Amino acid sequence: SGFRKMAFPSGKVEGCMVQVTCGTTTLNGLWLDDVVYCPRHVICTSEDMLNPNYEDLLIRKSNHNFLVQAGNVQLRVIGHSMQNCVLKLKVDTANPKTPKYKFVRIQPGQTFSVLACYNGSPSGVYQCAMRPNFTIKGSFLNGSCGSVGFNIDYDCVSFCYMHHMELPTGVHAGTDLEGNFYGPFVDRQTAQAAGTDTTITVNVLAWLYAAVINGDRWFLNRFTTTLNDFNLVAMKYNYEPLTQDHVDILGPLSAQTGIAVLDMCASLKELLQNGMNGRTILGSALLEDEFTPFDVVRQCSGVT
Amino acid sequence: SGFRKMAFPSGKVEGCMVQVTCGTTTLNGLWLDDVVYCPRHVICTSEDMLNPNYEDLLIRKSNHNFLVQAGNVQLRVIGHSMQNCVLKLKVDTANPKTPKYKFVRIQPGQTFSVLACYNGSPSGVYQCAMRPNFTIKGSFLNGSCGSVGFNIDYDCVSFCYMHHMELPTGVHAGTDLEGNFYGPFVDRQTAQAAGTDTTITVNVLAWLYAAVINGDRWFLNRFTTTLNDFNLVAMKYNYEPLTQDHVDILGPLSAQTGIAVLDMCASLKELLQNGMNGRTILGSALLEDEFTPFDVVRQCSGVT
Ligand SMILES: *CC(=O)N1CCO[C@@H](c2ccc(F)cc2)C1
Ligand SMILES: *CC(=O)N1CCO[C@@H](c2ccc(F)cc2)C1
Repeated sequence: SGFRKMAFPSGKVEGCMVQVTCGTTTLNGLWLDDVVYCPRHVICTSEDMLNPNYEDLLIRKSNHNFLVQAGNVQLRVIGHSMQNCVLKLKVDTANPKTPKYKFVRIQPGQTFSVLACYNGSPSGVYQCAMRPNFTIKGSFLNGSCGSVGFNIDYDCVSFCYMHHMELPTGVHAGTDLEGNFYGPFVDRQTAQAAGTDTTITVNVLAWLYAAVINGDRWFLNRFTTTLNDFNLVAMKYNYEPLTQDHVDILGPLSAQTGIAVLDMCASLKELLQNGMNGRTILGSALLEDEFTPFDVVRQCSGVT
Repeated sequence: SGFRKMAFPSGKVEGCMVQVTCGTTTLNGLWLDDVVYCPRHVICTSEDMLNPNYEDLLIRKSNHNFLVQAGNVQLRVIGHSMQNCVLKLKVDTANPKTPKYKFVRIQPGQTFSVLACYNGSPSGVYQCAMRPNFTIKGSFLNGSCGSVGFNIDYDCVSFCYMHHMELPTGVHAGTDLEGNFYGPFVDRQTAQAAGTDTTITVNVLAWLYAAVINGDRWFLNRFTTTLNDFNLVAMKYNYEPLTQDHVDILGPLSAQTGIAVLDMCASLKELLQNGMNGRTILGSALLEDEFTPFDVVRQCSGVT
């Protein structure tokens, strides 16, 4: 028992982290097979960052301008291309610790682990969600760019995120591993504002299930509701709308607890309308939305 | 910027996790050099757990009754001893992935990362504190016993915890890696109650510093206080007393923010007396106490 904000074990991703240096700029890359993936702004002076033309800036760069270091050994770059906002550096050595992997583009509400790195060395691991405004609320200092987000399915690392940017509000933006930004963000030192940071309703419901499963039951009410009635209250509280797809996904938690999804919805509705009254659920004073239904099931069943 | 509950990268500890089976009981062990460390109750039937005499139960066990599996390869046990509540199984093979390590017994308030494992396989990593009642609030199902807590100083894993027990309240108890329980707990299926779970005051202060550093400043008040005046309010709120040793340790955060420690104490005092009024600090509605001053400095400076 107990329920913790839990990241994947990071070992498989630690074995992929390299330092990439172009001129004076150093950040992290992800070495998978004979390719190193890094943010393309590695080629930029922070003067360049104000209005970079990456294609033009790239003409000035050769294979040998990209310095790739894995531990304290340099990799030979024999190839470089730009894919969207990432650089793929072909190296002459396949990463011997390459895990089985996929590149996946996740949806808002999806959670993943970040291995925060500096000079290609891991400093820490935490669990995140893609916000409904396609930002993440990370922990990232200068040099953290190239750090990646991932899920693990048994032995397969699904890489879903690469860190690129801190917005003026101190929330984070980045790309999938094909270099396409989540949201409308661009790799340019220009004021860019996030949209409404809504609560991930399906993730709150999952976590209310995790709470019941772990003995925290004080908030279970005697009410039910409908998706439409629930959604009127959701909209009012900047909660994301709940779909039959969200209800479907919560079914297994519904089964294990004997609490119908719409009953748990009615409990959430009262928690929105009444607040916590100084109480806590799983040692939180606010409703947590960075556990997916899959996360709750995984942690509640001990998947490895 | 941003501030996350952050675990150490787990890779160095993943490379140490084995499955230990004695009779029908399977849990996790920690393989360091040619020794596997596991909870001694691995020898117990849950019938044995009601009033075990471990010395007597151990007489009945030989080297070959302890089945140690690392990945899908069996290690040969050539030796076994009991040290307090752990078994040390001598194996004929040094763990080739043994990191540099220390065994350390941590103080209440000290944080560490848990790699939660099942059948010697890692399922997840989270950050904990030793509570002032020498419990931890973990996430641990059946088979999680032998999972370890650790800190990393650059390349040196300090192992501080091994999971042994869930108390009837669903909080956790375990040993240092010399097999001595944190607190008054024993490895027996007998009702054992935790003492008062106090807030780790020095850790709250650290986290208020982390908040200011990351732009959350609304709670900074115009007051200061004294350790004695602060401690009268602390005692009243089941906060641990604050010592000049806690103040000393906060000095670097004091320096970086220009907020005297006793001024931050007075801000905390008002937050206790006034509550949050529905506001949040670093996306929490309650005062976080599982970041040490060292943790805040580490994450705020990007140590690897
Ligand atoms: C994340 C990171 O390491 N850095 C340092 C180099 O680039 C910085 C940057 C990114 C985007 C941008 F628009 C300006 C600066 C962030
Ligand atoms: C933690 C774990 O895996 N287990 C399974 C086997 O032993 C269980 C146990 C420990 C202590 C106790 F007093 C009773 C049962 C916990």
